[PDB]
Amino acid sequence: SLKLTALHFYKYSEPFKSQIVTPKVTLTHRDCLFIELIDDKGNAYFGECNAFQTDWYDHETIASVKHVIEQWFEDNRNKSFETYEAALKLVDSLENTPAARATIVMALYQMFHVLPSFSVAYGATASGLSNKQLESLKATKPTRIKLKWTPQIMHQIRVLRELDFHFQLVIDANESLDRQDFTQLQLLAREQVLYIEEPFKDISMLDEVADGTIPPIALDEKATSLLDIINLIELYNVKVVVLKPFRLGGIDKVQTAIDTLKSHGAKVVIGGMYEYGLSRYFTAMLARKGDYPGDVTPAGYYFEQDVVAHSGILKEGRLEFRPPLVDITQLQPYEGHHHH
Repeated sequence: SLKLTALHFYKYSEPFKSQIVTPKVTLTHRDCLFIELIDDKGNAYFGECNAFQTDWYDHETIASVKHVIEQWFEDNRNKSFETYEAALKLVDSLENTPAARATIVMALYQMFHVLPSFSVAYGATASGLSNKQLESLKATKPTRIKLKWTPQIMHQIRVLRELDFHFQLVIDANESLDRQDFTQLQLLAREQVLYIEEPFKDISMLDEVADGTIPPIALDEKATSLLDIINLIELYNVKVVVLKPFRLGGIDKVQTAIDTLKSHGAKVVIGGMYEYGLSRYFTAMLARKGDYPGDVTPAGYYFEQDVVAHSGILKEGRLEFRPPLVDITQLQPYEGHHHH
């Protein structure tokens, strides 16, 4: 029954194997804040933060999170806390900063739990369709494949279905559709789509066609807390919820949300976002509790070198996880200037 005793901030940065284009920015490096908490018994526990260099995705940043954790440590260092529950009640006040909260929870979780070894069913996302891409998916043989929405989606579907194995088909629609698209969406109901993520930026568009007509809908970016989820599930015919730990504010909130929505009839999927192998482990850990394969991407898919080596190694259509051990040599500290 322990006190917290030291805090080191670290920073890490790696090339993406391919560049990522987002609306506001192109990504070449995954910049990432790591923390390390040390108890009075001499033990080191690491947390990985999902925040980015700049505020393009979210109001929280690597610099903003570092400040919030810094100040949480000062308010809470050399406090005795007995249980995991007691430890978590010290990050109640961080609820309005879920990325900072999740980073700490990742560390705190490890202080009170043994870390299983396990495998999860591989859910692939397809970036665009090409001939190297398809021969990759022949090799990997995933149980689910995810497609981005394009005007050319129907064609992309048929192109995909030419692989010789069965898989589940998900569409990510990225909040971009309109009464443009009703014809396309209703025709898609015949195409065995497991779910479509976030078709509309405005959720109320959903009762403008009488449900059963289009494929099952999923929440993703609108899954901002367990409240907002249950509200939307009741008000609209949504059957799938995508849960990300950085959005809800930690592992604990995700675990709560899994349990609640297991009874509540909605299917549940767990996901991450350009994670290193520490965060990936915890995400996957939660993902095996979901009804469908998670947005968890294999080791060596984004990054040649990781801070946790081969966290999520793909073998026979499944991703393999052992307890995450941080290569402290790969990390550099926060405050300095470093070659990598």
